[PDB]
Amino acid sequence: SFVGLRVVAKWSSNGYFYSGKITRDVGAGKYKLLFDDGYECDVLGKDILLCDPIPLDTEVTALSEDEYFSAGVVKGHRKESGELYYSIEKEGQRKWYKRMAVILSLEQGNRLREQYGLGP
Ligand SMILES: CCN1CCN(C(=O)c2ccc(Cn3nc(C)cc3C)cc2)CC1
Repeated sequence: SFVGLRVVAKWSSNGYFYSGKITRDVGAGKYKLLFDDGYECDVLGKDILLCDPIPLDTEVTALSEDEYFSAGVVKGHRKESGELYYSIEKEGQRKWYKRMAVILSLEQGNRLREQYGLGP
């Protein structure tokens, strides 16, 4: 019933949460995730945020094309040809970022667990 849903889920290697989809309930409190960057991983429910999109006014981390990142705040959403863009405000200035360029630090993801988390 969670299969096919979009999530933002913790990748254990760096502790950031990345965009992906639940592809399977694999039991033992874990789901098979397909991350948008092509990584298939089994992830604990407690590490999966069922938010699609990440809400307005959330503090997030956004990547540029050259892999530079910094914190910002979600100030908008836009759908184009089935794809989602986020308007992220950094130092008072906004740019549009594709879904998979918006990630959460461990602290930023932790903040959404109570409302959007799976498992416990
Ligand atoms: C979801 C799976 N996918 C898998 C591919 N990814 C990476 O190989 C990856 C690993 C480390 C970094 C560097 N970084 N960036 C931040 C921020 C924090 C840290 C330590 C960057 C990228 C990204 C994640």
